[PDB]
Amino acid sequence: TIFNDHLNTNPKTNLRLWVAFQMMKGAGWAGGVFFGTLLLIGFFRVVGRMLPIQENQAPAPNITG
Amino acid sequence: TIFNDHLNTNPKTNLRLWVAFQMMKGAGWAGGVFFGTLLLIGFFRVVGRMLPIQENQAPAPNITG
Amino acid sequence: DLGYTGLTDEQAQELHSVYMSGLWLFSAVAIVAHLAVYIWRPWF
Amino acid sequence: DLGYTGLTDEQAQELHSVYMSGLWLFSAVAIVAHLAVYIWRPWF
Amino acid sequence: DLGYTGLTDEQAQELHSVYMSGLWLFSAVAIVAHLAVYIWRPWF
Amino acid sequence: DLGYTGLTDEQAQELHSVYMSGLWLFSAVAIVAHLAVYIWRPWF
Amino acid sequence: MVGVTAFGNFDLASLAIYSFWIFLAGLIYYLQTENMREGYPLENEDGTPAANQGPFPLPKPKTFILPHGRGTLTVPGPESEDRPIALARTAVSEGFPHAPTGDPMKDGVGPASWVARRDLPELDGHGHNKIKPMKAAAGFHVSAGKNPIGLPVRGCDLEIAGKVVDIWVDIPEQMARFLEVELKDGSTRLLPMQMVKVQSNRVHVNALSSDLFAGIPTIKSPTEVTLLEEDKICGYVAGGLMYAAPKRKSVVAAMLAEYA
Amino acid sequence: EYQNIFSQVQVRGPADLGMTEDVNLANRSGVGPFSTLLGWFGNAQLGPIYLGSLGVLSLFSGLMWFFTIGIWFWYQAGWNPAVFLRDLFFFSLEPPAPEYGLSFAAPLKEGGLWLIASFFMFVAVWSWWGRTYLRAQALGMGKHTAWAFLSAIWLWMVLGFIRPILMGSWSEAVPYGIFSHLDWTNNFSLVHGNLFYNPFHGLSIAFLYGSALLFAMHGATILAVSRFGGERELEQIADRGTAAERAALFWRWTMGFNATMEGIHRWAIWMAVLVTLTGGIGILLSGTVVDNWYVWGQNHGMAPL
Amino acid sequence: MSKFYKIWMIFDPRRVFVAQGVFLFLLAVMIHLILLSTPSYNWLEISAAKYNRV
Amino acid sequence: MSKFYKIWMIFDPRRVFVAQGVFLFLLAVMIHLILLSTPSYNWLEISAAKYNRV
Amino acid sequence: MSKFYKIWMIFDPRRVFVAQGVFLFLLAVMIHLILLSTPSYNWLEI
Amino acid sequence: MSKFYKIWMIFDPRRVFVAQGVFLFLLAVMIHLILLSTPSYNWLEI
Amino acid sequence: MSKFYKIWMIFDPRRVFVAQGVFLFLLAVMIHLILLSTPSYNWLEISAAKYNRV
Amino acid sequence: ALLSFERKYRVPGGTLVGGNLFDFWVGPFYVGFFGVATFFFAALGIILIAWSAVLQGTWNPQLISVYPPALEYGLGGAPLAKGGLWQIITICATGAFVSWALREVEICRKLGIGYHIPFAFAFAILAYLTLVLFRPVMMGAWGYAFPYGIWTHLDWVSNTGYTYGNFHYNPAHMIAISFFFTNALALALHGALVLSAANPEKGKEMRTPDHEDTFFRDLVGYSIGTLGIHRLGLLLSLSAVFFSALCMIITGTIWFDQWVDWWQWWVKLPWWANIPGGING
Ligand SMILES: CCCCCCCCCCCCCCCCCC(=O)OC[C@H](COP(=O)([O-])OCC(O)COP(=O)([O-])OC[C@@H](COC(=O)CCCCCCCCCCCCCCCCC)OC(=O)CCCCCCCCCCCCCCCCC)OC(=O)CCCCCCCCCCCCCCCCC
Ligand code: BCL
Ligand SMILES: COC(C)(C)C/C=C/C(C)=C/C=C/C(C)=C/C=C/C(C)=C/C=C/C=C(C)/C=C/C=C(\C)CC/C=C(\C)CCC=C(C)C
Ligand SMILES: COC(C)(C)C/C=C/C(C)=C/C=C/C(C)=C/C=C/C(C)=C/C=C/C=C(C)/C=C/C=C(\C)CC/C=C(\C)CCC=C(C)C
Ligand SMILES: COC(C)(C)C/C=C/C(C)=C/C=C/C(C)=C/C=C/C(C)=C/C=C/C=C(C)/C=C/C=C(\C)CC/C=C(\C)CCC=C(C)C
Ligand SMILES: COC(C)(C)C/C=C/C(C)=C/C=C/C(C)=C/C=C/C(C)=C/C=C/C=C(C)/C=C/C=C(\C)CC/C=C(\C)CCC=C(C)C
Ligand SMILES: COC(C)(C)C/C=C/C(C)=C/C=C/C(C)=C/C=C/C(C)=C/C=C\C=C(C)\C=C\C=C(/C)CC/C=C(\C)CCC=C(C)C
Ligand SMILES: [Fe+2]
Repeated sequence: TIFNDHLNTNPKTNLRLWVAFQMMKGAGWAGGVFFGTLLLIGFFRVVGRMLPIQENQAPAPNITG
Repeated sequence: TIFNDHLNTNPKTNLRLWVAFQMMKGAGWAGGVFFGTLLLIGFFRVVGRMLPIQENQAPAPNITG
Repeated sequence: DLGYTGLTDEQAQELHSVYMSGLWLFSAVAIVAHLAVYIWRPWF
Repeated sequence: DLGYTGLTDEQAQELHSVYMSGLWLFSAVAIVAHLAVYIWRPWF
Repeated sequence: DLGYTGLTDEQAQELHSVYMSGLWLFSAVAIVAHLAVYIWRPWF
Repeated sequence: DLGYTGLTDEQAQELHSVYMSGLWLFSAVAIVAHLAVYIWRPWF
Repeated sequence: MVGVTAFGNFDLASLAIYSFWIFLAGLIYYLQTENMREGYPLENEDGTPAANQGPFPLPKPKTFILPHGRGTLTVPGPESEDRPIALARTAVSEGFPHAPTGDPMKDGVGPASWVARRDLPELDGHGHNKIKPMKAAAGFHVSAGKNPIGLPVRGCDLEIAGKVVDIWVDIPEQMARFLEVELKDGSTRLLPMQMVKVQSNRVHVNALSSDLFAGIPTIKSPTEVTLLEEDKICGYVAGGLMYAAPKRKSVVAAMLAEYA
Repeated sequence: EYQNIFSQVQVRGPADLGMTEDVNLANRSGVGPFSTLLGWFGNAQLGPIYLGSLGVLSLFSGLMWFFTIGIWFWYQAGWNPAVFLRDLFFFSLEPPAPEYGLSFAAPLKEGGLWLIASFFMFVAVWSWWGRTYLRAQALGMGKHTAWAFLSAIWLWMVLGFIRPILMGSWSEAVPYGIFSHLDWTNNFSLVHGNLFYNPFHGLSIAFLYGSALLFAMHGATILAVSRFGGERELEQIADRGTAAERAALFWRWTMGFNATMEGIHRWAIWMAVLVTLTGGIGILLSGTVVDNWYVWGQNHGMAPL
Repeated sequence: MSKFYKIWMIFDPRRVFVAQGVFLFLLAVMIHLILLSTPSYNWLEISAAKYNRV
Repeated sequence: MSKFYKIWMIFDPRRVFVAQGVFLFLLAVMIHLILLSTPSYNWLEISAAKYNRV
Repeated sequence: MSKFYKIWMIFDPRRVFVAQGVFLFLLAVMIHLILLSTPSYNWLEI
Repeated sequence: MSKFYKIWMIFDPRRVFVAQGVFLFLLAVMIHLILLSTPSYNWLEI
Repeated sequence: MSKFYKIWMIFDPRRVFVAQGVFLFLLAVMIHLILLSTPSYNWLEISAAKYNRV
Repeated sequence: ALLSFERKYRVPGGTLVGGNLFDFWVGPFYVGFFGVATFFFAALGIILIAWSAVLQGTWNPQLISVYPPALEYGLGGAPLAKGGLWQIITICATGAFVSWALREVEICRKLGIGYHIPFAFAFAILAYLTLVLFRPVMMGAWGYAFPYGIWTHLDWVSNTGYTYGNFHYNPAHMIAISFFFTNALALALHGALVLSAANPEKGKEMRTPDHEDTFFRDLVGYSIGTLGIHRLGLLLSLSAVFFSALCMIITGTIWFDQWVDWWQWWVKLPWWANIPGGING
């Protein structure tokens, strides 16, 4: 790195940003998983919208009461 | 800093966290302002709740239509 | 001195202090959010 | 070659590249959120 | 002397003391919460 | 004297004594709880 | 016989179901007992027998009479591994990793491990050797797919460490087993086929890099391969996946390492 | 990564005529062609097949069974090739009606042909079982294949022979036809209450699911350790290698217990045999002892009422 | 009763203590759920009736 | 009770602390879900009945 | 488009990044307010 | 409570911080679902 | 009856004691659940009727 | 504790997340980060099923049932007592299965073997998600998923099958059933062949793979080989599960009628649709 304008910050704040970064690695991975799951559910919901399920429509398989 | 376990990351990611940090300084200040404003409004709303404004209640000062 | 991770006393104190500063910052933001929600609509 | 800031060509390219990586990450998160909202409830 | 983990007597006492301090802190917070809930709405 | 785990007589007695102290402490807390519940609402 | 009960609701349906529960318990016991013929008794991490042996006792020994006058294998029996393991324990308590003391791949520990089998080739049904180079086999020829003979061999670091000379095939089984890959040292090494990706112009080896091709354990005799040295070659090639991870030019690995 | 699902280069040479102990080679045919298509997955060589006394018996009986059903199908289409083409899955060779009971007095056209075809099928299947036993015996091998086949034959016999005799009617065997035998299955379930509440039906389903489970597990394990020569299993039983150890350690660290190169096949054979064993028992009890399985389940703590 | 201590020359303490902890927690959960299942001794419903909650 | 500390000459602190954290979080989630399931002590529904959200 | 990078030989990164953070937060709060104002897309309902 | 800091002579910070981030995000998403499930405190109705 | 002790030259104490503990706990749970199932000897219901908790 | 040969394999590394935070064993079990996660999820799910037993009112293990929300709740949440416990248990089960697959990846990876096993488990996970997540979401309500009961999810199977008449006439269904039956047949034959080679006529020498090929070529005339049989087993099982997921994803979504009505198209094809005679016409 030739920028040499960020290197002037004190070592304590370097540590600070290091661990802010550790936590955003961890839970950015977790967020990617959760929101990819929602996008998958959304794809299936759209496919369900475009199909004529919504006109001829099945009875309940199980009682639930 | 004696930790010496964060210093092993490459300089490019040090730059990365440096500017992630710049942006969270800026807009953490902005968030503090916005949410302090909401807490002030909430304090006034609570004081309004506990007072008997809600029983004897003023007519509209201006027409608005 | 167990030293499973290899850190010393001063390193441990420094890391724990910066952790706790971050933890209390997170806690303060959480308390502000909780008060905002409580004022907006109480759950008790 | 104006250098009001004082940066050189290589420094400029490096900083701009890391900026743009951050910008496209932000944009990708925004696109995911927008698709989620659009699927949940369209505005068109 | 029985030894399975590698720790000595003094290390064991130190670790157990700091554990128990944490345990009683956790217990105190739990008791405060339980009293708050009990006063708010008893279950007996 | 078997020697399946590798402990000696004195180690066995020491470990069993501290176990039994813990066991009787657990039992005492259980008896206090049981008396409290019985007084509050008997099951006999 | 529809619906008469011996007692309560107990009929042939109930008798059959309970008999099956008992039979299933017995069968599960028998199956686990048969599966306790390798690796037992259990042992501490320091080699001494554990206080654990399990709810299931060891079975009575049975004898396999090996073919071609190889002898007899009787199991369960006394198992030692007839080789030294270069590992040092990390903790005093149990259930923790043992770190390698020297070079891990090459003392042969971890994913690079191997087992002291018989230093003899395995034989086919008729007594000949089972695995054999193309030149030593009579009538065999590459029959479909991209013939790998004559192609360069590229390692995981995007260098070419040698190039393919011959194929070792498995005679009764009629399938290719090793690539004889020859370096510009001039000596030849053996490559398991399931560790090599044969492409149109190039034989890719994800496991190893160029500098590790020379270290592959060579073969005692130049037309045959024994079981011991098959373990030895396979274990090193496979342990290359973890122990040559740094030297590897993978986009996703560099991605994650730069982030990490 | 090479996944070892398909061979990437093939080789071939002289055909393998096979081992020659206690086998009469006058009956073994000549090796057939090599298939490049089959070679991408397994062996490419076809043949030689052994043709013995039981082989001819089984071939004759099975060919006549298939031919009898086919001739009835042709009659049932009015001898029209187009109708035969279009209704191939709808034709059926149906057993005698209930009023004949077990008697062989049913006319040719409501079940005499069914009886003839069933006799041919009986002879064919039992001849094939004997042939399995003798082919195992000739090479000095164990008879495990014969006993697993015997389990399958037990279910087949219960379905077609033993249960009709117990119920005193040929009308309760299975018709020869694709959709017709599927409807026989569905109507068997409907008549006796849910077979879902037959406990041996549930056990049979458990062991079929377990077969799919165990055999995906085992195929995946062997393909994962095939980099150490894991697919050569008889030799790993003979002289344990690192493939066997790595497989055992994977399953031990995953679920707390493992098997042996030898013993996983005992698991496999028993898992597959129990399917038809419990199925035969359940079908035999179905109708003979219980004729409403849902009520039985209510009586046995299985259904809510 | 005096020499029951020799059980520890039979059993490894680590395994026994893990098993004992698991067993005790499972038993306590068992008994609490059994109490919660019965209309009486389901302390929740009983209190909800006492203080006229529901 | 004084020498309970010798448990740490039996058990490795790392494994014990991981197990304890998992156990405590699981128990807390258990109890919160049990409270949420009952019509009373489901603090959500109770506060919605207090403030007329239904 | 390729040589937009030289914007950083014009502007000091520190100041630009502070301004950009403030701007982005303010814009997000703005839009969440426009959505909150309309009877639909006001999620804070119920 | 004063010497809780020695936990970091037991645990490597990197691993602990990754695990803690994952845990906190998962817990927040959990609680959002709990709020979303009840007819009141569900903001996705509108 | 005097030399029953020779059973321990037949059986390993560890395995026998584990099996015995499992067996005894399972039998006790068996009998307690059988008692709870019958309307009488279900001590819970009997107490509830005695003090009129319903 | 350890198998006779296990110690030379217990090395650090080969794990996706968490370095050596959880890179240790508990008995034989390897823990890891995803082992911690899967233990949490499995424990919570089993507990919540027990709490369902308490709320429902039975302690009979064969009568405990956790029903999904009814149809009127749509795809939203339900009260814990009437459909929310099912949703939490479903999330716990999905998390447990996925963590189990990732833990298997970590173990495969410490041992230096291929990832065929977590591959194949992902197929079962996707079939479960088809039944529980994809189809009910595509179809409008959580009430189309099955309850968590030993004998009550069989009721779900029966009702769903008979909504479309005889479900035997689903074609992807027939393909899946043929794959399942072929898989069981192949498993029996393979186990028998290997056992008979390793355990020959009684006291004579152990057999060779050549004997296995000879036996099976004598039997039917084409041996597939050891590698072939293991490939065929993995592929038969995976194809069966894939076609199950397909036959259920298309049901009630693009097909709404009796399935024999689907089979009706071949009969009505132009060059035989009008001929008299036969079963049809
Ligand atoms: C004392 C107190 C009283 C107590 C009473 C209660 C007892 C409780 C027992 C609990 C269970 C214990 C464990 C049982 C499993 C043990 C397996 C074992 O030990 O394997 C060793 C042995 C291993 O052989 P190997 O060492 O590999 O061979 C090496 C040699 O060199 C080469 O040897 P080889 O090649 O020559 O192989 C020969 C041998 C080896 O077999 C194999 O290779 C393995 C094949 C596995 C598949 C076998 C199943 C085939 C099913 C046949 C027909 C099924 C329908 C039957 C009708 C259903 C029942 C109504 O073949 C067989 O043994 C199978 C013969 C099958 C005939 C079945 C006839 C009808 C049932 C009659 C019962 C007696 C059966 C024979 C018993 C004696 C056997 C010597 O394999 C066996 O002996 C198989 C055992 C067969 C057991 C019976 C099979 C049917 C079971 C029915 C269950 C029904 C439950 C009730 C429900 C309904 C009730 C109304
Ligand atoms: C509405 C329909 C009913 C129902 C009605 C029945 C009936 C009726 C029966 C089954 C049976 C079975 N069902 Mg059920 N079944 C239902 C729902 C299910 C469901 C599900 C998820 O819904 C599943 C997974 C199953 C699964 C199963 C299997 C476990 C079992 C068959 C074992 C087998 O392989 O037989 C197939 C294997 C054979 C038939 C053996 C054949 C052996 C012979 C030797 C083969 C000879 C071949 C011949 C000569 C041809 C040669 C060809 C040439 C060589 C090419 N059913 C519902 C409740 N099911 C059977 C059983 O055992 O039940 C207890 C049975 O009879
Ligand atoms: C079903 O049951 C329900 C869910 C309904 C109820 C159950 C609830 C459960 C049981 C509640 C469980 C709660 C858990 C236990 C709460 C734990 C919270 C943890 C402890 C929070 C810790 C946070 C730590 C913070 C994020 C640490 C931050 C460390 C810093 C990032 C390091 C650097 C700090 C420097 C940069 C200086 C600070 C300034 C910055 C920008 C952070
Ligand atoms: C009333 O009018 C309404 C509101 C209704 C409509 C009006 C809308 C207005 C007009 C829209 C205006 C939109 C403006 C123009 C959009 C501008 C957006 C800006 C340009 C987005 C730029 C974002 C830059 C990103 C955040 C840059 C990030 C740089 C990083 C922080 C530097 C390091 C990168 C790292 C941290 C990320 C990747 C590497 C790691 C370690 C994760
Ligand atoms: C369905 O059943 C229901 C739910 C109704 C009833 C269920 C009942 C069940 C049985 C309840 C079970 C309760 C359990 C038994 C309660 C156990 C509580 C205790 C054992 C938990 C202990 C907590 C203590 C924790 C908070 C420790 C905290 C200490 C940390 C802050 C740091 C200390 C760690 C080390 C020692 C410090 C650094 C070491 C240096 C010296 C190197
Ligand atoms: C349906 O069934 C129902 C529920 C109705 C009825 C069920 C009935 C069943 C049968 C009830 C079963 C009850 C069981 C048998 C009760 C067993 C109780 C005893 C055995 C549990 C033991 C408790 C003792 C524990 C608390 C030990 C605590 C000691 C620790 C604090 C530390 C001590 C550990 C070592 C020795 C200390 C350090 C060692 C040094 C020397 C290195
Ligand atoms: C153009 O093509 C031609 C005409 C040349 C040939 C083509 C023929 C095609 C159309 C053949 C079609 C065959 C059908 C489709 C095969 C279907 C078979 C069905 C699926 C079999 C399913 C179940 C049958 C099993 C259960 C039968 C079991 C019966 C055994 C237990 C033997 C029964 C024992 C009998 C009753 C004993 C009677 C003894 C004598 C005295 C009558
Ligand atoms: Fe195999």
